[PDB]
Amino acid sequence: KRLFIIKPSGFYDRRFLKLMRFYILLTGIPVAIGITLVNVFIGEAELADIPEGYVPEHWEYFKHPISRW
Amino acid sequence: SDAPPLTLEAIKDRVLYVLKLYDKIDPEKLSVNSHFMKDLGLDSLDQVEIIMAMEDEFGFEIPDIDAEKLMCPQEIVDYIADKKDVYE
Amino acid sequence: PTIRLQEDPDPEDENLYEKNPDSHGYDKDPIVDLWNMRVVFFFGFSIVLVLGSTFVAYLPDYRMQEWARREAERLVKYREANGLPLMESNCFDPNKIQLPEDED
Amino acid sequence: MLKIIIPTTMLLPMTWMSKHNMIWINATVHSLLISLISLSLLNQLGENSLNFSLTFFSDSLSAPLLVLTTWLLPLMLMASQSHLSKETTTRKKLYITMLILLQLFLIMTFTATELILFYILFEATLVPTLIIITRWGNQTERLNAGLYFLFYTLAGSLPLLVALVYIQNTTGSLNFLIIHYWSHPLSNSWSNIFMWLACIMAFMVKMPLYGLHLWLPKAHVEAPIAGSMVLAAVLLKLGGYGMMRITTILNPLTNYMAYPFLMLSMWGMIMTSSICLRQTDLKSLIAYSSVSHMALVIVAIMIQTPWSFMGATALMIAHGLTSSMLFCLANTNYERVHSRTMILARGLQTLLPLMATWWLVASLTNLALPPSINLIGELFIITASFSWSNITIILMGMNMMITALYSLYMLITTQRGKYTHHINNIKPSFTRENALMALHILPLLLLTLNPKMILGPLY
Amino acid sequence: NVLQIVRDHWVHILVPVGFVFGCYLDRRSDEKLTAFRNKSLLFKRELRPNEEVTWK
Amino acid sequence: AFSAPAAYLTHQQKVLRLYKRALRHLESWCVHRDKYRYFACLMRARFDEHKNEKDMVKATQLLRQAEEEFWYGQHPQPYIFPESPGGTSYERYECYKVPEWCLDDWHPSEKAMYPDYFAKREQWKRLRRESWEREVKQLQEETPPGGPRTEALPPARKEGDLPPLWWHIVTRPRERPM
Ligand SMILES: CCCCCCCCCCCCCCCCCC(=O)OC[C@H](COP(=O)([O-])OCC(O)COP(=O)([O-])OC[C@@H](COC(=O)CCCCCCCCCCCCCCCCC)OC(=O)CCCCCCCCCCCCCCCCC)OC(=O)CCCCCCCCCCCCCCCCC
Ligand SMILES: CCCCCCCCCCCCCCCCC[C@@H](O)O[C@H](CO[C@H](O)CCCCCCCCCCCCCCC)COP(=O)(O)OCC[N+](C)(C)C
Ligand SMILES: CCCCCCCCCCCCCCCCC[C@@H](O)O[C@H](CO[C@H](O)CCCCCCCCCCCCCCC)COP(=O)(O)OCC[N+](C)(C)C
Ligand SMILES: CCCCCCCC/C=C\CCCCCCCC(=O)O[C@H](COC(=O)CCCCCCC/C=C/CCCCCCCC)COP(=O)(O)OCCN
Ligand SMILES: CCCCCCCCCCCC(=O)SCCNC(=O)CCNC(=O)[C@H](O)C(C)(C)COP(=O)(O)O
Repeated sequence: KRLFIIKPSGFYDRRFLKLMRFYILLTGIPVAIGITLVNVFIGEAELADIPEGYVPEHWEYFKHPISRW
Repeated sequence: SDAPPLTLEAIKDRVLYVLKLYDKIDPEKLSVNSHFMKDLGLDSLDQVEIIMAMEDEFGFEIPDIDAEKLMCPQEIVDYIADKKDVYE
Repeated sequence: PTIRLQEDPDPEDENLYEKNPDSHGYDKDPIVDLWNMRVVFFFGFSIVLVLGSTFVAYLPDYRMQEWARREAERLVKYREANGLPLMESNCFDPNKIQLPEDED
Repeated sequence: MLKIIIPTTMLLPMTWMSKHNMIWINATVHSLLISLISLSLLNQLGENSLNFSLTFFSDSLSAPLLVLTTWLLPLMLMASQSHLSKETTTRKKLYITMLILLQLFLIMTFTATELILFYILFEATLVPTLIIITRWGNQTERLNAGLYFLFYTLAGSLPLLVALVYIQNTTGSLNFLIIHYWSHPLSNSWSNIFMWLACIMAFMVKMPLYGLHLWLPKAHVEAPIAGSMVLAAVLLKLGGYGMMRITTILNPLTNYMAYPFLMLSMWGMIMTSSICLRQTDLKSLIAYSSVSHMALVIVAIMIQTPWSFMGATALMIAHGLTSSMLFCLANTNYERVHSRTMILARGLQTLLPLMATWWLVASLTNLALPPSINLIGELFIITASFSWSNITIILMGMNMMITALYSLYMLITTQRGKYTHHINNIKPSFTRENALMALHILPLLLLTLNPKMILGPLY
Repeated sequence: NVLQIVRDHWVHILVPVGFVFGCYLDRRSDEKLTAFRNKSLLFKRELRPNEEVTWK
Repeated sequence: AFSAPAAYLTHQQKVLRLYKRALRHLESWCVHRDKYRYFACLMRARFDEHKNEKDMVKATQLLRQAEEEFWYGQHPQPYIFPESPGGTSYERYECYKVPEWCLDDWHPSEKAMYPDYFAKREQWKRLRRESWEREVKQLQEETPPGGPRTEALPPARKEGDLPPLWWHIVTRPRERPM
């Protein structure tokens, strides 16, 4: 026959774990989507030679769009 | 799965089986409530061997302080049921 | 009185779960406690932990590591073609150094 | 740099103008936002420091220390609001004011350009700490602890002041940039030997160095939870930061004056690590593990190599996070059973399963399991020590073996075995405690993917 | 109804504006250390025909 | 482990314990059942040879020499029952034994399942509450002024009484709790 299994209250650990998961994902999923959209549609820059008589801005020395921003 | 849910009747049956296999005690005379000393005229040394035989039958060890007291098959059955948490 | 003063008995600790079975352990007031939980979780896990980690990951190369790799590649290419040593034992030129008069 | 200081100063009027039931929420949120702002200082250069103004500058050594300091305040507020429930409103605000003042002093201490200003702030950090320990500690020993904390430090730092104003009278400045560029060798003379001692012993007492480490097992044990968290995580690293800063003027005198301290550190590592094996007080065991860990930072700073400096920075940051987490983990059990005896409450893994996982991860980082930054710093220091002398591997190896022994022992005593029968008031873990553990452990693991952020100016 | 919010939540703008003010006080500080702006041997440069300073 | 210990073991108890221990170690040495039966009958005969000795000095000396014999001749790796103190399953299930007071801390959603179990638990708790003062009274009256000489506890002597100090014996977790 089926018996009762005496356990400590597992409600609070599970609630904390799902709360942490939700609050991490709430910002992580949008960040991941934004990063992959930027990567796909705005790729990294391409190394080129500085045209004569042109002074680049300081952010024009990095190749990743997020790093440049 | 694992071992079946052993019951009270099974414990009694096995205890009486082991006792009836003992040459010192005759099968017809032996009863569940029989005292090993008054009823069967058995010495203290003889009693120790019965306890060891019960250990070998059920596969667990009964402590010496607990073991000496058991003088009837019903007492042995109750002790085993208490150890294995047998309620029917 | 064999007591040295009049004093309160030491009170027993309060279990927050008795009155708020889903208590979160932040405060006695259920609403304030729940908002303390929400604000800690949002501003710790969603803002600082995720957005801060993302910000640090994409920091611009102000340490000039890629720059140093490019410069090293340029000089290795130049020196090998030339046949000059890949690296120089003395960082500072000998001509600009004025050693003391004589060895004794 | 005022974009961090001024928001920190605004935490005081905000705390004092808050509602009686809103102080914790406001303080936590705004200290977390200050941590977010502080993350911008990690963008460091490869050649020189971030010289904000004549007064404040940031380097690759002080930026991770600043980030850890700002990150620790929300965790202290979360850890403090449970045992201060029955406190009056004004005393709660006074406790939060003590914490805010401590953060302000530490932030200015880590970024001061001039050594006298650094000294003044590094000494000002004593007042809030002593007030916290001696006003909100739980037992009668907290008074004595306070005295031990006060006079060990000052007896070390009073000569340092005398040295510093001496140096400015001969070199003309105490600005750290000028001190570094215009550096000159230290001659081999008795006057220079005592100037070397005056510049070093103040920092040695803060580490602390084995022999003058007595104040620490008292102060950390008797302090309230936020007091011990800040004492272990940040205040011990003041000595390491100051020694790293002041070593430039010391050469070439350091080559022979470092021998007694290297011997004391390399033997006291073994001594304190073995002391942890026979410790009936859990919080005292955690405190002694800190002395054992800081002996390694002392060795790394004394041998004066780029690998040793990188290792010392990494180990200081990793130890701050791990020791803070361990103190919080012990406090969770203390607030249940109201005793710091390690064998009083046993078998807790059965009753508190997820807090047991937290315990396991903290113990794993304490024994420097790869690839944690604890291990990175430890292994860098061990490699540099091997270069300094091969025989060191014997002492270093022995310490590693002992550290794993008392860590897992601490785990086996409190989590495994069978729970004591009489205790019946062990309530399930609160969300506050679980989140406090997570906010300790997640940054530690995340720092593994970008270790150059915590490896200092020698990377 | 605006007072029912503002009068008990204005302490929530002390640290934000304290941040903003802090940034301002940094910029003014940068205005006192311009003695070598566009004067270093490494970054000395001819000005663009419209720009006035190489940095603020 | 259920009976209270006495201040000492009598001579009869010591010789019986020696007999059982020697038989167990002999069985460890004699793996096979027929050989064990043979040498166990020889052991029983050797024990019976002095069954009715009346010189307590001689009996004590014989028991001491028997102990010295056993210690030299013991099996270094005696057979142990799996759940016995030296066995391979001694405390294997202790990690699964959870005290019943933990059930008091279950969230009401957890208690929403198993309504019958918790109603029965409430009845058990009421029974425990209602009989505590009678048990304490019984213990105080029965025990001697100096204190209790032995750890033996008395039974319930009235009708509606429970044996004193019964709750933790009755509410043992289980031997296979999970
Ligand atoms: C759950 C709760 C518990 C929490 C846990 C604790 C965590 C706490 C919170 C911490 C917060 C995290 C903060 C960190 C932020 C850091 C982010 C970052 O820096 O990104 C870096 C990195 C991106 O680098 P990048 O510099 O930005 O891009 C450079 C290029 O320019 C770009 O390259 P590209 O332009 O050429 O194309 C690449 C582009 C485009 O990709 C593609 O489209 C190409 C795919 C090719 C597929 C080929 C077939 C598919 C289609 C075929 C069919 C179609 C056509 C035919 C149709 C017919 C069908 C047959 O894709 C991307 O850009 C990658 C997206 C980045 C996602 C990053 C994830 C982290 C986000 C931060 C928040 C995380 C919070 C959690 C929520 C997560 C939600 C998901 O992100 C990565 O993940 C890279 C990983 C790739 C490695 C592959 C695996 C290697 C295996 C080796 C190990 C093996 C050993 C065993 C170990 C295995 C263990 C796994
Ligand atoms: C509960 C269940 C658990 C298991 C289920 C979870 C599912 C899996 C999720 C775990 C992911 C595994 C990690 C795998 C590695 C991939 C991530 C990696 O790619 O990111 C790193 C990036 O990591 C970041 O650099 C490190 C983050 C910094 C952490 C700071 C913590 C936030 C502040 C908190 C304060 C704490 C005080 C700290 C004092 C110093 C790589 O660095 P980098 O090589 O460059 O990137 C190259 C491309 N770039 C340069 C263009 C970006
Ligand atoms: C428990 C924790 C406490 C903190 C530990 C601090 C350790 C401080 C130790 C200082 C390190 C060295 C100090 C001075 C260097 C050498 C000292 C001496 O032993 O060596 C000889 C010194 O010569 C004589 O021995 C003079 C010293 C004898 C008198 C000093 C008494 C030392 C006994 C130990 C006291 C305990 C120290 C801690 C006090 C609490 C060297 O020979 P010599 O070529 O001639 O002198 C060269 C030095 N010059 C260049 C400056 C001239
Ligand atoms: C928690 C315990 C920590 C203890 C720390 C105390 C030790 C500090 C080290 C000594 C402090 C005093 C040093 C003075 C500051 C140095 C400045 C200096 O350079 O002055 C020297 C002078 O140095 C001295 O006079 C110092 C002599 C000692 C005076 C006080 C004695 C203190 C006890 C000495 C031994 C203890 C130090 C080590 C103990 C470690 C801690 C146990 C030379 O200057 P001039 O006179 O101009 O010489 C050149 C032209 N003639
Ligand atoms: C592998 C094994 C190693 C070998 C072990 C060596 C052991 C020694 C072998 C011989 C044993 C002895 O000497 S025998 C010990 C010597 N002395 C006596 O026997 C005193 C008299 N005993 C009594 O009177 C009791 O009644 C009693 C007999 C206990 C019965 O009691 P019950 O009937 O009322 O139960």
